[PDB]
Amino acid sequence: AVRVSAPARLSFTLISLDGSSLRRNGIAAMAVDRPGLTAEVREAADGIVAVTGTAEETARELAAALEALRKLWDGPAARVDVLEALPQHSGFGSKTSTLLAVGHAYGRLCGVEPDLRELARTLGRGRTSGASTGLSAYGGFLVDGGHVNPPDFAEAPQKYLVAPPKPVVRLDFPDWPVLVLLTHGRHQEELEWFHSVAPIPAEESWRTSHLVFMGLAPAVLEQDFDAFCAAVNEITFTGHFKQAQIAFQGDAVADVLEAGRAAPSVDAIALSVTGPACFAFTKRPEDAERWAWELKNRGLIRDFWFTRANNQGLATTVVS
Amino acid sequence: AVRVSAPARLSFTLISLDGSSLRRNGIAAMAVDRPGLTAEVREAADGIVAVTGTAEETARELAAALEALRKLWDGPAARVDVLEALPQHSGFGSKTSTLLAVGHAYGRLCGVEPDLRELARTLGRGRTSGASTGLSAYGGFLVDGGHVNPPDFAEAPQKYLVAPPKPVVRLDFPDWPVLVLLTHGRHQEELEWFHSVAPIPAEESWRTSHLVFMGLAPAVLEQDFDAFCAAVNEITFTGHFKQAQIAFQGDAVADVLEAGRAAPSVDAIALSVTGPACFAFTKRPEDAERWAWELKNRGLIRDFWFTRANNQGLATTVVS
Ligand SMILES: O=P(O)(O)OC[C@H]1O[C@H](OP(=O)(O)OP(=O)(O)O)[C@H](O)[C@@H]1O
Ligand SMILES: O=P(O)(O)OC[C@H]1O[C@H](OP(=O)(O)OP(=O)(O)O)[C@H](O)[C@@H]1O
Ligand SMILES: [Cl-]
Ligand SMILES: [Cl-]
Ligand code: NA
Ligand code: NA
Repeated sequence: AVRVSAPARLSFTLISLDGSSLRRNGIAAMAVDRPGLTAEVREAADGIVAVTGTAEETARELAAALEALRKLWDGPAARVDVLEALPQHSGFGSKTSTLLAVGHAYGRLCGVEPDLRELARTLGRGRTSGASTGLSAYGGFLVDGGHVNPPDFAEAPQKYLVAPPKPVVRLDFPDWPVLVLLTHGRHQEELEWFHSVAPIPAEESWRTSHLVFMGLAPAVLEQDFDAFCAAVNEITFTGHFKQAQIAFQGDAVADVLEAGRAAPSVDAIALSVTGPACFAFTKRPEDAERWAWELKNRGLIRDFWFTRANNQGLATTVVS
Repeated sequence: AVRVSAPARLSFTLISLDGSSLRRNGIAAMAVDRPGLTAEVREAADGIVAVTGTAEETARELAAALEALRKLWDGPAARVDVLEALPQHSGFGSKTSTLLAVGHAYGRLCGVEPDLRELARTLGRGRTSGASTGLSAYGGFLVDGGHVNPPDFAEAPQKYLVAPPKPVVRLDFPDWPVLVLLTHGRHQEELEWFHSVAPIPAEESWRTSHLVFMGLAPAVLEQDFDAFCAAVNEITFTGHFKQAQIAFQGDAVADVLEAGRAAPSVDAIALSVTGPACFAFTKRPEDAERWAWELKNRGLIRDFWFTRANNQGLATTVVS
């Protein structure tokens, strides 16, 4: 049995979504320990693939992947037990991350030492984002540079959409705690919404790159907490595309974001994609704990925990 | 004797120079083999420091640095022979690069294995740019994230100005040739000019970050030659601050840039800082050679050569 552990992906924002930029997409993101993945891959005695833990959507994709990889690497039929599943469609990058974790695990069970980028590609993942792919096996803080726009992009709708973008920035995240918040956000509809908001104005695409590459990244690099928070907040309460994500989601997340900005125990707060997960940074975590406990009791958030960044990516060890 | 070789620094552009951005400065740059530095540091028998090769400006700073480092590391008086000096104030980053090269060399002569960032700082270098500091001992292609703007930046003139910025992006440069061009550019006056052009509009600061981080860098990362050139050109013929550098310099460089854009054997061209050095990229270097030879004969450029990127930084070896 191979026992794989992997961090969740928290996303800051999408970058280039205008009708005239050289490239499209591009994502700033970081990895954290909780919520985490823990799965155990081993030989199925009867010779039939199996998947335990996790919801039906990923459960089938897990099986399809393991069926695929079986004949790819000529390995055995494998049972995987997801002991700790990453919350699905909650803004944690669960599908990409689990698939790569289990995939890498099934590889180690065989002989192979797979490349996660080509594995992601094999399994149909990372056709918009390199975030979760990058964050497996590097962890930390990264920004991928998206995809090159073809000559006939002046028209767009290619923003909606194989080749998973490599990280153009990749840094260790400082030893700062991260407060995770489960809001009452929900998870067609958005396909329609996406076309109503995008393509965004060029100025904003540019500005987002500015806040990501000349705000977030240098501050992470230099371990400047104040500078880091100033950039996280400016993205959250000001990022054109982020605002659209927030506004669409509604009061359920907006109230929590606003409360964090108000709260003096919270130095910055963010939404991860659209999914209910928000996250926050604080130099007074003891005060923040009490604030989030207060929020959870009142029923404005479902849950909260502190975690820390993962600067490794996934990790495997052989057990029995 | 320690024999040190170091690459030149070619600069693409300065990034954030507006009155309201989170950070200021920020520089995209690459390292090349020619023009290069080659120096040899050894013990001065008579016990008096000495500097041969190079112009009077760096010659004294070389000595001051070696005097400084002598009592810092309690080492011997050292003679340095600059066998191949980097052209001074020509847009090659000669001062920073030589100082760090010779400094690192004098260190190896002693016992120490110096950090180039703290060495740069010790020698008063890299108070605007991390370009040449970064490019010593990493080489390749990098972008530094500048400096954090203080609360009282709304007013500016802090854009003119110790802590040398670390590289937020650092990548191997692909195996593409680089055509270097010595134009008839010249090298107070610009101190005045700088205040007339800066601070630049915010939109442009943002846009420059966009072309650097979502243009240059991903293309370098993915080794996409067409994408790379599209971004280099957009910076050169469109970069607000770059245009100001070009326009100020005048016909001497402008004519060469325009000729490269016209020339079908040149896929992209750039100015390095303001200094006479321009550089260009081509997928038909054989045709480009003939174009530059033609230019040099007519007297529109002083000289030209092809070189390639350095992906190491400086290098030392012990000789006698
Ligand atoms: O390949 P990744 O970097 O993970 O991201 C790809 C997509 O998945 C994300 O959803 P979410 O964060 O909810 O993850 P999940 O849908 O897989 O649960 C988000 O909607 C991205 O567009
Ligand atoms: O510390 P660096 O990254 O080298 O760059 C610092 C400064 O030096 C450069 O001049 P130039 O490229 O002409 O080099 P030189 O003046 O040292 O010759 C340029 O004017 C930069 O503002
Ligand atoms: Cl804690
Ligand atoms: Cl060549
Ligand atoms: Na707050
Ligand atoms: Na051309």
